[PDB]
Amino acid sequence: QFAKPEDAVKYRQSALTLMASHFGRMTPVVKGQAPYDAAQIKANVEVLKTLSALPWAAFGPGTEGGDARPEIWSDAASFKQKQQAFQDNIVKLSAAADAGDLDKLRAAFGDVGASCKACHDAYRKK
Amino acid sequence: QFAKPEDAVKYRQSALTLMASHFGRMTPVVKGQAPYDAAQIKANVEVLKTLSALPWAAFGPGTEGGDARPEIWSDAASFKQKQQAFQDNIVKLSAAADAGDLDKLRAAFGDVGASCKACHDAYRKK
Ligand code: HEC
Ligand code: HEC
Repeated sequence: QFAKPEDAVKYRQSALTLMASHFGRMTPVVKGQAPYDAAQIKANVEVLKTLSALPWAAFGPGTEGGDARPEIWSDAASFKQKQQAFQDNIVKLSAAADAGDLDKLRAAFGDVGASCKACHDAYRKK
Repeated sequence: QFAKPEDAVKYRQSALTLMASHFGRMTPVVKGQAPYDAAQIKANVEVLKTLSALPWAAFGPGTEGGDARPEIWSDAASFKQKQQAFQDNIVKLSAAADAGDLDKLRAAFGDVGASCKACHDAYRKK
């Protein structure tokens, strides 16, 4: 759905802005600095789940640009792995939010953060 | 969830990038230039429905900036109307996509476009 490589870049940086907001806005709740309302978090995590599947389809062949390292494309199986791993971690977050269990949520949340960071360390330009 | 006014602006332009892509990518299908696969459109419209509720929460008080006219805030009831109208039009698109009826989809799609444009004409800076 992208007329030019720039349009895919702009889409994926857009989608990652939204995902980072929907994940990071929960930080105060995971830390106990903000109140935990199960319904409110369940809802926000559903939003995050839909957003978390969107960036990956905007690294199609020929969308080099942005801060994406070229190795996303020369090692596509490994990049595919990292994103499936991250998406599985979002499943576990969903399950914790759907269970309304804050301890489970905080552990899920740390696993999700580690997997964001694992991918950036291999595939996002310093 | 926004530390500064700029963060809300950046979030809402992000969310509208995504919504414009998920709506506009259907244009060739509504026109008959691309094939109509009901399941594929049903899915994309679900994505669009979640995305279409996201921008509105990022025009909270104090997030002036971007190409948002100040009248979004001095006339908040009317702006609220326009967005509820637009979101209702996305419900009708959903219903057409869920029914797998292309004629209904094309009509829904035109109604959705008109309501995007109606709001821009009143509240988006030329
Ligand atoms: C690969 C499997 C990744 C996973 C998992 C996550 N991110 Fe990511 N991120 C990735 C790339 C290749 C890039 C660069 C994209 C480009 O073309 O520039 C990024 C970028 C970001 C950014 C900055 C983007 C911008 O606005 O230009 C942010 C804020 C970001 N990523 C956040 C983020 C979060 C919160 C994640 C888990 C919840 C996450 N990323 C996972 C690759 C990957
Ligand atoms: C108000 C009720 C709106 C509705 C309905 C739609 N849009 Fe919108 N749009 C609105 C505003 C106030 C703004 C400016 C936001 C800012 O702070 O700059 C916009 C902007 C856009 C943009 C350009 C954004 C950018 O990347 O900076 C686009 C591409 C856009 N809007 C598309 C769009 C579509 C496709 C809509 C219906 C599907 C739609 N908008 C509805 C206000 C409103």
